[PDB]
Amino acid sequence: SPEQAMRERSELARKGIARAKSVVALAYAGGVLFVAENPSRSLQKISELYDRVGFAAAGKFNEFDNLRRGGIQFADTRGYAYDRRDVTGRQLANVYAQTLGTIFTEQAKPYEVELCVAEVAHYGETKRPELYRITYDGSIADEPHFVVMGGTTEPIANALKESYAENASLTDALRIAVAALRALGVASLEVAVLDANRPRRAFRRITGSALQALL
Amino acid sequence: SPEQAMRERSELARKGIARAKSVVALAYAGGVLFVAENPSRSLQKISELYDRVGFAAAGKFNEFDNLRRGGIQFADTRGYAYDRRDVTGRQLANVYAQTLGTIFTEQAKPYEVELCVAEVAHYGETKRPELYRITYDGSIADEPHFVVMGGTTEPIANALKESYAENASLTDALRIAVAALRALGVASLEVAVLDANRPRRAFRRITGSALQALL
Amino acid sequence: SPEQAMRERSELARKGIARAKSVVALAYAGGVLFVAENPSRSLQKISELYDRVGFAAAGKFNEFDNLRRGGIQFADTRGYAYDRRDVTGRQLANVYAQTLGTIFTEQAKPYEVELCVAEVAHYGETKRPELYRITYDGSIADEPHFVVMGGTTEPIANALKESYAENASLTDALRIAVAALRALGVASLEVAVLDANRPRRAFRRITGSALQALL
Amino acid sequence: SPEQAMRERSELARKGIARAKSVVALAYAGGVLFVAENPSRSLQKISELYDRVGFAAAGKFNEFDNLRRGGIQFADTRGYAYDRRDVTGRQLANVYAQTLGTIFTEQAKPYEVELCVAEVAHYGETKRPELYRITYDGSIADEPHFVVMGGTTEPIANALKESYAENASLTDALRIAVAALRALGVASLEVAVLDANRPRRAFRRITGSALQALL
Amino acid sequence: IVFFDEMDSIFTTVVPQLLSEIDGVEGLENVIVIGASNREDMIDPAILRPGRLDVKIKIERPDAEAAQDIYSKYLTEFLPVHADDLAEFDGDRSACIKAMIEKVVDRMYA
Amino acid sequence: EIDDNRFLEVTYANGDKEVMYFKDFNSGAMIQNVVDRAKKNAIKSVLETGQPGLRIQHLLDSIVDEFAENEDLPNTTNPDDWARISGKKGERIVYIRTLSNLGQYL
Repeated sequence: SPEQAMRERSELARKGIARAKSVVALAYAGGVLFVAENPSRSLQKISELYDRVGFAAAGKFNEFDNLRRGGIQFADTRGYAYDRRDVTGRQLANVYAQTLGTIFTEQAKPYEVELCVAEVAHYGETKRPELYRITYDGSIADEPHFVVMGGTTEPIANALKESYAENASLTDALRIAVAALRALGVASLEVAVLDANRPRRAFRRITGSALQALL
Repeated sequence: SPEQAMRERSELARKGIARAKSVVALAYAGGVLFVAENPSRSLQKISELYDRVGFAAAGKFNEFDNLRRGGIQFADTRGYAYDRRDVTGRQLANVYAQTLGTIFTEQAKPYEVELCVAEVAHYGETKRPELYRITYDGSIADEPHFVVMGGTTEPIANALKESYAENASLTDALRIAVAALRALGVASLEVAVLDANRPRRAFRRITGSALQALL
Repeated sequence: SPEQAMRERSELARKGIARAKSVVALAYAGGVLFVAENPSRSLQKISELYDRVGFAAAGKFNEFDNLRRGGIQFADTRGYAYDRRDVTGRQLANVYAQTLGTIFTEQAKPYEVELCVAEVAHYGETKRPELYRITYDGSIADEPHFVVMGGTTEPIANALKESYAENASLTDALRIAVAALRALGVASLEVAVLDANRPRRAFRRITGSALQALL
Repeated sequence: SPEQAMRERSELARKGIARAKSVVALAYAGGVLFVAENPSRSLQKISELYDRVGFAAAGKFNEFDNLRRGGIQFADTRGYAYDRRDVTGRQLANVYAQTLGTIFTEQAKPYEVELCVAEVAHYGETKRPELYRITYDGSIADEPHFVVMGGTTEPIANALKESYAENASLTDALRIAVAALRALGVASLEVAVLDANRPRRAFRRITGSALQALL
Repeated sequence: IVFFDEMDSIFTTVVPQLLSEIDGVEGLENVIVIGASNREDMIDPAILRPGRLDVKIKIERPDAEAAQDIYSKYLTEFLPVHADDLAEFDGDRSACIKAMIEKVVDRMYA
Repeated sequence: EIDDNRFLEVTYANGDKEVMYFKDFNSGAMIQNVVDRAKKNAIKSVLETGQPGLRIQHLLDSIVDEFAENEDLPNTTNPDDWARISGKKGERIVYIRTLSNLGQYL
């Protein structure tokens, strides 16, 4: 019965995402902020995709890193084939929407991954940050304020629901995100931003002593 | 059922690693020390991977020597394509993790292997030795002090836990490693070092009469 | 079930090696001596592999002759690609092990064969003869004195254990080997040597009247 | 049980060889004599393979004619690639053995065939005729005096055992062979010789009135 | 003494009933339950749990010495003996019987 | 929680390996068996030495000697009672583990 096999695939993928750490992404004054609970120093769950497009994920490392690599590949091939300002967060989200659907229906085991693609405006430009969440189903949800991925998402999503404030500075959004994530020091946090003020490459990690000062 | 059989390999593989010899790798003043219990004179379980990256393994040999060869291949192709100082122990560990995961969920039988990738700093440079352990799952763990692979790992791991001392000389670390491994003469030991003081190729075997003097 | 297939494959190959004639190989003063019980005059179970590397086998003729051919192929391609003195008995043994580890787990029927790769030193050089035995599983054993393959190995091995003497001449080692093999005339014996005294090609058959005089 | 299934495969091939006619090949003064019970005038069970190598078969016509053609192919490609005097009956027999073993283990149905490869010495040369019998599984047997293939082989083999005489002339060996085969006129016999006295091509059919005179 | 033989043939099943009956008879310490089984591996360890059947005893084959013992038990001194075989032992019947037993045991154990 | 009283090793669907000690299997019948084994050890001691007494070391050794003989507390494959403990855990129990010529292992 494919009706029942699909059900065990969906449950298996859901259990895998739940059996993982939690990541949050939220909009703040200077762009978008990614805050993930990550103990390792080599393995990362937040990445630059293109000049203004960032990427966070939660699930199985090897698989969402497979998607990370595929997305980088895609974005660069487009940017070179057409131009840099033509690649948008929307295209990227759509490609991961269709690849996760194809994987979910055609491969032996569905990928146990949850994706968030983020985009900010270009330099000297004005536009609201866009957040998209792509699930293992391949569904793409347009989020206005914040995305929470992996683990138990309810308490973090609610804490953010009470604490969120548009146009919060970098330090306030970091406090809100760490607080809601707790519902951890610089040795257990992966923090990066999509700083809308940078001229070209917006993604920028916040680690070590600078991170120490911010939190 | 994904639960019975994707997991079915996990017992199979765990059993294969237990019917093997034990290997230890630990950090000492001059770099990293590999000490394995190996009776044969031809077949080895410790190998140079790249200029500053070494490799130890425990479990079915046709499998971890296959990985040994693949890793050598990878490292040299990168070093030639980019440069020697670009290949890092971290990349190698990551490739082994991806490859052992792909064998775990696709091949007929999982590789009954356990890997340890080691790296030291370059000549005249300062940096702590890095040890990574890659398991048959595709899991990768960052070790600060020592890795124990194959056989019964508990007693050796505990003996090392009591005896370990950072910045121990070569002779002391050899005594500690052989002692904890016992929990054997030069005719039943495979000993090599990642000597951080060498100009380029850091890996160096310690055999015969020199090994005799050291222990 | 991986366990039942492994115990079924293992007991069929073994029911083929013990379902065949017996071969012995032992070290003597001038090199290594192969003595096999072979009635046919055209079908042979002892063969030159490379300048100083010999080969004996016991089992299913078409298969160990397939391995004979593959090994010849390998050794010559290496010798031409690098040099003659670079091909060693150790490499050959290792290749046969990998091949009997791949055939056993991947092909329909395991090869019911038992291999022995032998090597002596080069001309005017000094070094002990090396014997390796490769089993149908893909395990390789380093033998110091003699290898017994096929049929009832244990009674023949027991006799060699009492009669063996290092640095025995060619005639004594032939008497010991035929005696322990009995536990047969020139019309039912295949006898060859790896004569360490030859300048290049060490393998040399002993047949007919010369064999008659030796025994 | 594959082994019990193999017993069925052996029985099916044996049943096919019995469901057929009988062929004999025997050594006589001038070479080797093939005498087969063959009613058709177009379909033949005895054939030239190379200058001094002949071939007889018993079983399923399409298959042993497939082998006939393959052997012709092989022999000519070798003779051209090296030289004519390099192709020997022994090589041919060995190729048929490898091929019938591969067919017997890998194809759906085993070749219900029984082969006899014959060889004589070259012109003005002295050497005993060689007869090899290759069975359906790949087994090969070296025959000193005569081969009997197909049908009920016991009575013919025994009658030949009493009547055989080395260095019998062509007429005597023909009488012995037809007599033991009866245990038939020129309209039901296929008779050919490997005449050792011919300069190059030794195979020669004896049909019609010449056959009439000989018998 | 309640003795059971060939208990390796057997052992949700009859085992709980047997255990309950053994527990019931435990009050009668005079009654001794003795079980025999040639395959200890096949015996369910539930009966081997501490408590009821705590004492396990292993038995062995007849050794040469035991064979000479068992042969003596049937081949007693009262059995008739050949005069020619008596000639080898000057009419000592017991010594002749002992030597004959030793000879037959040695030949059978050769 | 010391590793001297290890009883069973359980690997779950998540892949988490946990050591279940005697604390999760202390049935009253098991306590009775422990006491009886200790009393048997006391019999052996009093018949070996002659002093009419019971040592605390007798019971301490009987504690570890209780599981030298099977008590039926572990079960082959996955037990239904384990599926009950697995329900409390929230992770399905997959592996129960008490605490040649097949290739080459190095």
